Amino acid sequence: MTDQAFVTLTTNDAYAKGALVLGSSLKQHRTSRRLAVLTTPQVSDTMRKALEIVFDEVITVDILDSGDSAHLTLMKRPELGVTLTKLHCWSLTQYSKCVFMDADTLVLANIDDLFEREELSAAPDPGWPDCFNSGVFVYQPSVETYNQLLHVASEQGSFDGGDQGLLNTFFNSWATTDIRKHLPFIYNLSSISIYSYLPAFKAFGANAKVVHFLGQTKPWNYTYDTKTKSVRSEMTHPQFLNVWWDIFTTSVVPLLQQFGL
Amino acid sequence: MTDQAFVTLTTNDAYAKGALVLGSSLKQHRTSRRLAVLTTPQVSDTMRKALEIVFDEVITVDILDSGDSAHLTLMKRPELGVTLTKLHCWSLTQYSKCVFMDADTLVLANIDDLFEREELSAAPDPGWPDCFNSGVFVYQPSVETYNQLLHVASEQGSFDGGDQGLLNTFFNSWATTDIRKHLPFIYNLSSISIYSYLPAFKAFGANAKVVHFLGQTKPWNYTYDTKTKSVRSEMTHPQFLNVWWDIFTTSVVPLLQQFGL
Repeated sequence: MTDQAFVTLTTNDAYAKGALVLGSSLKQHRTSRRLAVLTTPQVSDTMRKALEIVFDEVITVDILDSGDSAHLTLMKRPELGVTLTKLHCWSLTQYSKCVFMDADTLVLANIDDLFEREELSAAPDPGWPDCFNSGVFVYQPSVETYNQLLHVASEQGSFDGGDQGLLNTFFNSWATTDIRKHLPFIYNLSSISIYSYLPAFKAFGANAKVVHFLGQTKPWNYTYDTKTKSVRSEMTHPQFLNVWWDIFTTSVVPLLQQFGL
Repeated sequence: MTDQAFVTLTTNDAYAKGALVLGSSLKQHRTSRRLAVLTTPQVSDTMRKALEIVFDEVITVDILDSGDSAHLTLMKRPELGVTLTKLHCWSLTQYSKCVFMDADTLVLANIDDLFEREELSAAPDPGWPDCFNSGVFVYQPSVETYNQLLHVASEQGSFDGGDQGLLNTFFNSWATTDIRKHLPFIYNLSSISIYSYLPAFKAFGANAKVVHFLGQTKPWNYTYDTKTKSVRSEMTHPQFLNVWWDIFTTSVVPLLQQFGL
């Protein structure tokens, strides 16, 4: 399906690493859909060039420019920069349906069956289960919806200062309507939950399809030993970090190196 | 409705305090249903007598006795004692539909509308959102269901060592079926979530109808100043603890005192 795609975002080089790993993981699990990534001018040329190889489409978004539709809203609420940039995922009208995934997520299995879902489908957020986690969600690109979201960001802002607060406010019937719009937790497994409720992780964690690396320390912030093939504890959670690093080590770094020549 | 009731449980005197506060809170918010409480022989006579005043019905359960239906299962899995005692809520066939509530919960508003729900309806558990939290749930008493649950406890036990693991295993279609069986999080608000996702609590916490005191330190473990009417920090969470203590101070203690004469 050329009209459907997975979409991610990177506003700097650190998250670009995440996006490259994410995109590679989707290729690894043979998705039949297109891969697109939103990028900002702050992403270095070498990183953008790597993204052009992994992703089918690289879209540049610069909300800092007066010409951008979200710029005016940005001036009003500057703390929503990342959010407003992410909302541009709805401007990708070349696609009929997409699955947005933050650059700090990792695909562990084919999840093309997510395209059978309707907007707005997302997994429950741990912490406050009646809000969905915005790390992974099925949506339909639309200039109308995009403009509607910008209007809410402008008028109300976000209750949590992030894109998750804004998205939950706009798509507020999620908790009480249509069980099909509740994506199983394994489609966006919070790396945090592998502690808050370990018994449940032990019981159902083996079915994880997507891992969402939350917390201050992102995957790229860890130290990885290529010999033992494991991150340094310097947790029941290393298993996922090691997958991320194996892909980074095996496919992403070799790729970034071919640019030196 | 004399055929419907709220049901709780207390296996000792500490939780009996919780049950008395819970029952009082339900009376405070004028429930039209009956109030029932499961008790064990370990609850002192004075506490049982207090329970007989607050609750419409006090049922004694002693799984330690060979005559109890759950005894055999208890010998097999002794760590499930509390769970097996709680399962006896399904033996209350004098009721057609009930809302079970753990003794460490607190009602903040009338929640009689829960009786419009079907078994098994429960709110999402923070931590692992695809499991429901067993602190509050709508069920239908039935010897058949009770026996079926005992069979699962005997054969598989509980993945989390508690009643929540067992209930989720038996009522396993909850996460993927019928959005109406997902009780809003405000019907069983985890006291923990008032930190894990404070922004969400600030945004929707004001609508809390039931608070579930989780964590090692229960409400009765805190020190309460009757003058300032607030617990001692010795948190955005005190508001709920103070309600609990106000009811305990105002209605429960005065009640327990009338037994000295």
